[PDB]
Amino acid sequence: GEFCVIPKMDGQLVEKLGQRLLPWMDRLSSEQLNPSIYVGLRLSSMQAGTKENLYLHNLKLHYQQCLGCQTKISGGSLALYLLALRANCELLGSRKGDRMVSQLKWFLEDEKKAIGHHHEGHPHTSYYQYGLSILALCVHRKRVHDSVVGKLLYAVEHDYFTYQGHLSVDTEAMAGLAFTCLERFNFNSDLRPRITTAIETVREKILKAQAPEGYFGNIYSTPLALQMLMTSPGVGLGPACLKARKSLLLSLQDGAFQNPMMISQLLPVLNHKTYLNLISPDCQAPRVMLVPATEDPVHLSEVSVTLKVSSVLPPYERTVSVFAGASLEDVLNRARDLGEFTYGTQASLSGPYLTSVLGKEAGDREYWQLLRVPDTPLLQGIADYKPKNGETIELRLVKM
Ligand code: B12
Ligand SMILES: [Cl-]
Ligand SMILES: [Cl-]
Ligand SMILES: [Cl-]
Ligand SMILES: [Cl-]
Ligand code: NA
Repeated sequence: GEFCVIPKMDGQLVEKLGQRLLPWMDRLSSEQLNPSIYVGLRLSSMQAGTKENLYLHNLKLHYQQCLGCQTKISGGSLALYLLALRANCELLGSRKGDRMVSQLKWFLEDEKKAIGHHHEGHPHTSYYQYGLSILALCVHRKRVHDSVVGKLLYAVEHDYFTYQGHLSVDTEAMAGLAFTCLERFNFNSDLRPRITTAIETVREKILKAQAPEGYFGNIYSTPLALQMLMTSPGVGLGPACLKARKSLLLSLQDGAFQNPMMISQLLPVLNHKTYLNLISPDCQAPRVMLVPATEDPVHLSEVSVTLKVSSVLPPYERTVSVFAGASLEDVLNRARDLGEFTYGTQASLSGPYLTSVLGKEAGDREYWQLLRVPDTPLLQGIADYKPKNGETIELRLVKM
């Protein structure tokens, strides 16, 4: 009863999850490649055959060219690439110095300097990318200076991620995964007392974030939370993870996990694997070939949705009709079709990220928050959220 397991998952719901990723395997441009998709598939019970090798080949070309390149690569994006390499049993820099290892180490040094000596500053990216980058170096058997690790320990020790925009456990779980890797290598040994305590702290916070329905924080934090719990057994994990199983099953029946990044975080845990398996991974794992799904019928049913923006002058409010199952992005496009509404996005590994509305671009340390009136942050982005009839969705420019 001490191991976190997810037994008896519906086989078809899982198959459909993998089928949703399969067509993304053909989206090979620098503008759409996502190393997390490759990782998630390799750690899953499913495979895409030779499409995987072509995906990895294109990942290598993209991340090597952007050391030609069109968009700059964040530290955490490089870290996910390092995870993809481990998923193919490849190791960087075991015999010579490696540019990518150095680039990622310097990203962390830059973020450490941004945080500052009194933890009075903030990362230029996020503590999520900070922890992800420590983890990715660690699975390649690369250590970082104690001073880098100390900043993440301090944030866990002082409940730092609560202030930040998101209030769930994704960042804490990622930090725990990083710490778990450090512990297994006995890296940063002077910090070992802090590291081992922080692992317990993170596990305890995850368990306390469990809702009666069974998810940890929210349904989309639940994959990384489950990874952290799956790294090691403990009292109560069996029952806690069985509750999470029920939450995941119901969410899948309700249409959750259509987003590729989210699918890629869920697939490993459904196969009882985590990013810690990338220290010593099976590259001969048993995995069933995916086949394309058949398209669902077209619909003429409609939903009425009100779009509201109070962060601009004059404010904006318009009720539009879109087809049922249309996305929030479709609602924005309909509003733009009908009048002077405008919006802008930028690409991310999670899909389109909203960056400007009605001519107002988010500044540094600002973002456009998506809310269901009154004041309930959405759990999905514009391309994936499917508004319900009679809802009002607000776009609000907030401070990070
Ligand atoms: C950091 C972060 C943020 C930061 C990003 C800014 C920063 N300083 O980096 C802030 C707080 C601003 C943020 C905002 C949002 N986020 Co957020 N975020 C994360 C987090 C913790 C890590 C992402 C990351 O760095 N990944 C690694 C890097 C390498 O990947 P990347 O794609 O290059 O990272 C970028 C994108 O993640 C993007 N971004 C962040 N969140 C989201 C969400 C969506 C749907 C999209 C398209 C983009 C996006 O910002 C990152 C930096 O540029 C994840 C947790 C997770 N489990 O993945 C949640 C997560 C991705 N976010 C989520 C959500 C829902 C949102 C919001 C829609 C919340 C809201 N209601 O407004 C908004 C985005 C709205 C918009 N403007 O498009 C969900 C998405 C779930 C899903 N079904 O896809 C996650 C999984 C958290 C959760 N468990 O609920 N987020
Ligand atoms: Cl089973
Ligand atoms: Cl309309
Ligand atoms: Cl209008
Ligand atoms: Cl705009
Ligand atoms: Na218009």
